[PDB]
Amino acid sequence: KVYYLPVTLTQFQKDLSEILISLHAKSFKASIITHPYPTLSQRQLTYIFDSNIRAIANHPSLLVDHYMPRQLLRMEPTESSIAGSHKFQVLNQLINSICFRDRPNEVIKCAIIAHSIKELDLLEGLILGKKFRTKRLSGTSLYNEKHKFPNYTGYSKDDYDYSVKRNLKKRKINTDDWLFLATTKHLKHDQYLLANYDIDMIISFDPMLEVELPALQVLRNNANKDIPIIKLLVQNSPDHYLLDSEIKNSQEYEEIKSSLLYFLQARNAPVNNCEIDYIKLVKCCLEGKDCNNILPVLDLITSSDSGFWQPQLTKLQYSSTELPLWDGPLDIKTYQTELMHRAVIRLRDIQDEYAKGTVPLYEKRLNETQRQNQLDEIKNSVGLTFKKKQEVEKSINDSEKRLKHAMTEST
Amino acid sequence: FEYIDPHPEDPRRIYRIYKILAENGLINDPTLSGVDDLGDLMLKIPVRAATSEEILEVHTKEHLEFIESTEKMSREELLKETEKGDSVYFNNDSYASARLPCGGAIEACKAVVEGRVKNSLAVVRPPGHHAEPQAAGGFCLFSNVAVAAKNILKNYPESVRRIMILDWDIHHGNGTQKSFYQDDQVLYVSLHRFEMGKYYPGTIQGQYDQTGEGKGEGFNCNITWPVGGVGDAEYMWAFEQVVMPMGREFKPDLVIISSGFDAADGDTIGQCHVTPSCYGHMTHMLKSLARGNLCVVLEGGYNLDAIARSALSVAKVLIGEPPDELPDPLSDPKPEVIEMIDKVIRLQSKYWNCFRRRHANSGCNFNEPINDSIISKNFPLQKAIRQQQQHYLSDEFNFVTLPLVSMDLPDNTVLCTPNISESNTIIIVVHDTSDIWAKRNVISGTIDLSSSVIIDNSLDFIKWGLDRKYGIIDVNIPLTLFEPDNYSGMITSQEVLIYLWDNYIKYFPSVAKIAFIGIGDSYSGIVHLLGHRDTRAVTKTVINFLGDKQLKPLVPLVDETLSEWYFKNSLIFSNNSHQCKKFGRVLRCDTDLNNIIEERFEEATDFILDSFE
Amino acid sequence: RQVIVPVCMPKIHYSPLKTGLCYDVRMRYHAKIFTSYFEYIDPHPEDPRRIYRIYKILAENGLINDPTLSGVDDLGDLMLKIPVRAATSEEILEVHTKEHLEFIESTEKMSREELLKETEKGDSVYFNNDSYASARLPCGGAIEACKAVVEGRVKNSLAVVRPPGHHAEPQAAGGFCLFSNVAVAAKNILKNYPESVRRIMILDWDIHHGNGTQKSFYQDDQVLYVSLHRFEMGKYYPGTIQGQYDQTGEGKGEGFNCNITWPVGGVGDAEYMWAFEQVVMPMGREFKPDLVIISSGFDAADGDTIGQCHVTPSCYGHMTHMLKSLARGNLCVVLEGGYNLDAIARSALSVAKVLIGEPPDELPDPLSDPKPEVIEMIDKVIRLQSKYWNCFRRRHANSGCNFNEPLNDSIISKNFPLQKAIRQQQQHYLSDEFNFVTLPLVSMDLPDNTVLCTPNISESNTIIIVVHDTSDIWAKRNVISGTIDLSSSVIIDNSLDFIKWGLDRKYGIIDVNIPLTLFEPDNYSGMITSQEVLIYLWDNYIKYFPSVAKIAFIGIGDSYSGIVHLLGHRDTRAVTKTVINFLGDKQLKPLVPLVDETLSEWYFKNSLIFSNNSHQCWKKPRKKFGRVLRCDTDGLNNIIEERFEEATDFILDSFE
Amino acid sequence: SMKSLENEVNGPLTKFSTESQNDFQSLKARNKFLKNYITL
Ligand SMILES: [Zn+2]
Ligand SMILES: [Zn+2]
Repeated sequence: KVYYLPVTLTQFQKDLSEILISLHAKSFKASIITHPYPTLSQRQLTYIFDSNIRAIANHPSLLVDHYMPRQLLRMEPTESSIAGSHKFQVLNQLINSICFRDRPNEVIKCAIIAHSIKELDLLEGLILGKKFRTKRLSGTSLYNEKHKFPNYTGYSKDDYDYSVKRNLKKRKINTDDWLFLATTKHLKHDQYLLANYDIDMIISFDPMLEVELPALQVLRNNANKDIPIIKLLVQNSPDHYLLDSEIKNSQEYEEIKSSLLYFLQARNAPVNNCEIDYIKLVKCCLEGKDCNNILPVLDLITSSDSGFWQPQLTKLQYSSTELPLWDGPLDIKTYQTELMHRAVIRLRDIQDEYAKGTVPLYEKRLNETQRQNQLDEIKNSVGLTFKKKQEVEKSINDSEKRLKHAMTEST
Repeated sequence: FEYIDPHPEDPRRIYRIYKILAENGLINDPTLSGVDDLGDLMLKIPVRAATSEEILEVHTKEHLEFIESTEKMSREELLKETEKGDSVYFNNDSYASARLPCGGAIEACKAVVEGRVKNSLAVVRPPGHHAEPQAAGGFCLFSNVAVAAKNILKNYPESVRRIMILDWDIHHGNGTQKSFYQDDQVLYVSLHRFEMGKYYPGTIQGQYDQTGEGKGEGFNCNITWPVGGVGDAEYMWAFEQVVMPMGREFKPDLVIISSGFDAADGDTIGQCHVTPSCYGHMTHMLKSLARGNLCVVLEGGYNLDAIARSALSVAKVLIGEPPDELPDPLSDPKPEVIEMIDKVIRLQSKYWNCFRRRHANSGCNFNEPINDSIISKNFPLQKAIRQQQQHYLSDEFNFVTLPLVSMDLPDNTVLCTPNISESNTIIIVVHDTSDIWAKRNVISGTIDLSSSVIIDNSLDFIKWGLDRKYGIIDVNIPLTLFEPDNYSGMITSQEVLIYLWDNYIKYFPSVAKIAFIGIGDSYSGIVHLLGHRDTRAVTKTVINFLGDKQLKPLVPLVDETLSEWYFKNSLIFSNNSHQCKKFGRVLRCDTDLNNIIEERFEEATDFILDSFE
Repeated sequence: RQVIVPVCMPKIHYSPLKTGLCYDVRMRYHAKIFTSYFEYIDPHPEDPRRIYRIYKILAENGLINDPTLSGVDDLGDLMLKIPVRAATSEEILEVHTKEHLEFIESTEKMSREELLKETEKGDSVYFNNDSYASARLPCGGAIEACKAVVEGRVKNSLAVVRPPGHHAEPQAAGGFCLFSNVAVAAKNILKNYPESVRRIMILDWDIHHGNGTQKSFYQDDQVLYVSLHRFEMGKYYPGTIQGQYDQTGEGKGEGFNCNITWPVGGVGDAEYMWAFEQVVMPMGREFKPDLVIISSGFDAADGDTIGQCHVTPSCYGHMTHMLKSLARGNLCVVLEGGYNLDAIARSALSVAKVLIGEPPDELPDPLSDPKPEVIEMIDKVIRLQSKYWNCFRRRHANSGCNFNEPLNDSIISKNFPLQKAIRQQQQHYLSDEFNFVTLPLVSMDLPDNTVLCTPNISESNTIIIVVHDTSDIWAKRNVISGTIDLSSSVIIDNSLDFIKWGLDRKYGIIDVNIPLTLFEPDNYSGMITSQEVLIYLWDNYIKYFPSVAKIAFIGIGDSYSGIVHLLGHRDTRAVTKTVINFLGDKQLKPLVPLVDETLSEWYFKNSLIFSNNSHQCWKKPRKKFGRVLRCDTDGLNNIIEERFEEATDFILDSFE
Repeated sequence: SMKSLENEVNGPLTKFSTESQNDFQSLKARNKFLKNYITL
């Protein structure tokens, strides 16, 4: 059972992919139509292109080619970490829904597969404090807890030792659902890595699992029911081309070029898939039905023309800066230096963008407060004049009474 | 034009608070609009409204569709839904301003918990402490603090797992209790008047004996002031004896004060005398409770100057000044507060551990019911005394019991001699159960049987009354029985005495020369039979052994010579160390309970024999 | 644009200021003169190596800006250095006699052997040639500290200052004290400022009784003295009558003096928490002081081999937090005691953290349920305090003086029986659903329902015996005033769970009750009665039963002597197998063997006794009592409902 | 959006140092922080 989930990018992800398009556009259009300064081939240029665009596809802080110091990484709140990409938002929402379900004693299992290592480290950093009996099947774990999986002499000369049967009545036990963490490198190196554990679903991070792997095949063969496999799936991705060529029922360079053309032609593809419930979906895949809650559209519509080849950013309120397209050759020092200070001037744009949008709300609050003060001052004066009317009524009626008596004596 | 009497939930209270805080050198914002540069002592936290995802966590779909539909209604539809609900009001301008409270609380709590700030004060209206999860109520639209707590508990399951929430608003926090009556990771405590229907809202979930349900049992505490009019020392004693020890017991990760200043001094709705210094001291202790994790939100408050001074003092202690001194320490609170506090400590000791072995409770285990069945090991003691005394008077003089049809009472509650209708001369004794003279083991709460000095003082009159061949009518009243807790010995004494005079004394063929003997504070029931009826044709005199109890005023209802005859025909012995016309001839005794009984048994029985002649 | 409120200064007084600090390198020269090598393996009852450790550890956590540990001015942003001055003679003379000053003026210029004679001569003190000015420096420095407090230059003051000054008398010196420290400073502020300070409360948590300052204000009202110490009337230092809990001031100083005395060494934190939240906060609020002063001594901390208590520094934090809450904010802390350096370092760290303003951390354990001697101690305190103070009245319901001369015993012939009642009700509901036979017993003067017997006991194979007194009575004191309500009391059955567990497995079940005799400290004649009836029932009935095997006995409370005497004066080990007893708190039962001597070993083998955690022992029993076990709770009910499973598992282990 | 890009560049940054503790933004209100991990 293989199901799919609609993922979009975010505003930050789209801006960073526009930055990479601005850094790769001349070389990509050329391929379509310290060190010696000759650096790399065009094949290496598009390898840099699709690898860094898949790095944008998963948590856009991954564009740094510098290891995490493994100190601050376990020292960050969940909200700012999932603020980078929508993938972390839907993944965190998914595991929070699968944790807070209704349970009799249900000790169901879970497993999460990543494609590479640093993604699994970010997974472990996100899932660290969360209430789950975890076990990392990859090296260099992060604060490893020892959840291990299933498969009184008062005097001399005497022996009563009730403490052995006593301590099973005071030792409280965990009842979390079980979860494991591994990469596809381990599954492709060796097998039977997951066949030991009777897992129940593969909510995998990677979308290109090649489902009939040998350990995965014996996993499908041993269990009683079919194991649901759920991948994350970005809407218009370079991987989405190969996944749509797979979605029915050298040469890799051609596939790379056609996938990148499907990506950049559908760069500003404005349609989106939304309204996904999670609880009914996990009820479907754990309780074993055809999950119709997923959106089955799975594919978008697309010779070589011009116009989606100059990079164009998002809309900015009175900032108005350009993208210089990098028309020329490349050195890795110049690559990272141009990327660095281009991100610097981009952050200067967003800095002035936020820094200017202050004072109209300020004047709005000023006028709103003066409006409200005028409002309740009017309400106070209304209460005052209503009290004065309610106090002059009595003298009106008494004056009417003495006019009556004046009329009697008049007659 | 009800502008002279506005409803006291209006937007300007927050403006009064913000005015005072700027007026005492805290805020450097002159214009009284929300800016970011506040100064050096505080930091303005921004605020965004609550999304649907966080607000559906505790509230249902139907309530959200209801509040979403009521945004753009008509005039008359909003008026009809305003009169439909229990003390609420809707508006065209109501929906987006009901999504900002939960957001403000959530942002204050997240800035505290993430360690961007020490403690947080969030002046926010509308209130959010009465609303049930499925329906609004009582000028509450969304239950703010429950939203915030559950949002922390999901969004931070790595540094927060236990949260203690206090409510010092004089109204009971109905919906926030109902949202957590099955949870175990959240503690709720409230202080309010209860009174069963007189004060808002007055339902069964405001009563103290509700403790929780299921696995969330023992995480809910209620302190019910039975009468309004409390002052400082009531709050101080309630904090010292209840709040702080259970707080130090629970080890909270986060403390949520849901403040409502409606019980302050100078109000009209609550009518108390709470000075702001008492608030300062209670916040000082609550600051001391956990490591400092305090969010402070607002619920009540219906008088501007009082809530101004109160929030001033709370801001002063939350920023770092010590709380100021009290107006009067020699305060000595009301005793019914003390006995209900003891009643709380009983069931808290049933659930917690910090009240056993320090309030004389480790003797019995209250987790089983006080039963007469063999399922529970505990057995009440009145059954044994009346059983043994019934067996004794059954073997000696074969005394019948008088059955009480249509009254839910035990069987041998009152006793008579057989052929009591043909007994021409009846003496009706109403006695109380005796007081014992032993030592109480102050830790365990138990007494020692070896030093148990117990005397049945009431029996001896029967030993006089059997010598005169008089008819005997014995009455015992149980002092509240400790089991039902709604019991009152007074009104039930009135029940049985009125029931006896109307049901059986008016049908005896040989009824003549009735005397009356009341012992202890039971005699007030005789007062209820003597101020409300006319028995003086058949009865002759009345005797009371009051002792050190307070005096009984007999006020007649049908005549006025009832009080004069009662002044003439009564012997009421009292305490020598009591020192204090319509009371009916109270007599100060000489030596001293049983000592005045053996001292004046002779004089009472000689007066009865002379009045009977 | 229109202004409505102007800008101005924050109209506060607390915390723009700092914490005043008194420290100097001049208080580390007065030292002992070497006598014997025992001082090398002795705790050195006052060393000068204390105050520099506190100053160093205060520098160690960024609270002090001094990288070189010397008396400097640039203390930092959180603390302010107070300059230190030695006192004049007049201020010491305000509390001390002139001849004491002449004695120290003699001691400043003595010889070596005269100094040795003076060190041996006095009461637990010592001297040196550099003792005069080093005694002149503390209190005047302390006089500086409160001078920064009342005049409001700082928030609060900490004066880490040695030698201590809470044992010296105005007449003579004692206990390594030369002058007073806190009494002289209090006198100096009272004399110097009778305008801003009108009442001073002083607290002592040194584990030794602060006798000297107690004497210095024993007849005054402007000083409220409260100390905490162990008493142990003769043994522990100083062990005088002035440290007793009934010393309540004198004259117009009546109702201004309070001792708290620990009966036994070994208290922890929650004793201190209980003592403060019960007692010192209402009395401190009732006194309405203008300044509180602390004579601190960390000798009662954990890890100290003098006082041997277990006060973690978090407890000190909660202490000083509540004491900061007591006054309006003015506060000064000096130091008296201390033997182990790491404990006083951690303690000083926590008290400095709170005195800057940080909240105290949590307790290392809140579940301790302190020792009952402290509870009875605080009751005996609150009696006399309810005589003098007022806020304790009617909350603990002492109701005035109420010192009760009755509980007279003269009408004891006329009394309710109360035991036949309990046993009769018990027999009633036991026979009502179990139909137990009231087996008779001739030739003894006992009540009828003394032994109750399972119907068809002759065919029953496995018979268990339960022996019990009349079960316990829990009552309720009425909280408003005084007495006990008897009607709101409860019988606590104790055997019935064992009886039901025996009945649902189809065992023979026999019960015996032994009433207690009146006005007896021990139920010795009751023990005689139990021995009589046990020997009787073993002879008359159990020897004659055809189908009988695997007998067990269930001992409860007292009257285990019946089973012990049955084991001793006969032999029945062929048919019975295992005894059990929950003693509780009575005296133990030695077994006398008469028929054999391997019977003693057999009694040690299959037997378990369960006692209190606070029994008279454990302060290792002899084998003639037979495998007692110290449970961890109190009361018979708690240990029954605690180890009921273990005992019933042992009984099931005894059989097949 | 600006907070996300700011916290991106303040984290692990790219190759140079051109533009590039209390207050502990990094979740350090230590109360059952390390202790909520099982530490065994
Ligand atoms: Zn309210
Ligand atoms: Zn000491």
